[PDB]
Amino acid sequence: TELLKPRTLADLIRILHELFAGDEVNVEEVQAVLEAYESNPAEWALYAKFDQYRYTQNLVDQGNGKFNLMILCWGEGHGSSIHDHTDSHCFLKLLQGNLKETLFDWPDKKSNEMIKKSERTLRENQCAYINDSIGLHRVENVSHTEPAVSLHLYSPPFDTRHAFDQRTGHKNKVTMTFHSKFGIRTP
Repeated sequence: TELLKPRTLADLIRILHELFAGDEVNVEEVQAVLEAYESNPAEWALYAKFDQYRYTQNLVDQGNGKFNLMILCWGEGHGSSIHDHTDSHCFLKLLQGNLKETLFDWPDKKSNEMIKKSERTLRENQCAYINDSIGLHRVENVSHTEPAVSLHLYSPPFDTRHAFDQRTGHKNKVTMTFHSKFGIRTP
């Protein structure tokens, strides 16, 4: 349980494998180690594959089945749907740029607009945490000039989640589509 500063991305991944070797996770320790990793673009450029039209999800490591570790690349103006996290822990560390995270309450079975609970800006090298008991969220790169790159860890891994219509609260089941896996484009 001795958390050292990850010297590299490879080191971070090794430490994460040790942290998830049990059956339950220490959320605060995982968040601390992710925040302590100093983003170094040389180490993660292989995974930072952008698309012109929307954010991409690039698988880095499958954590021996305990977690999905992925890098998301947000072009200028790119944002996500309002999403849940399928009963998983979700960590979001900024590797480059800034992202706006907006929190929503779970909807009531009445078709109403979903009203924001709070919003915050995530800055380079910060690590944020969310799960379904905190609420739903949308993530957006509101910059006109700067792409954003984030490192996400989800445990347990999930292949599907829900997207929520902000105007009505109605939800749709959606499949996680990976732009690449282990540095290899996967159309």
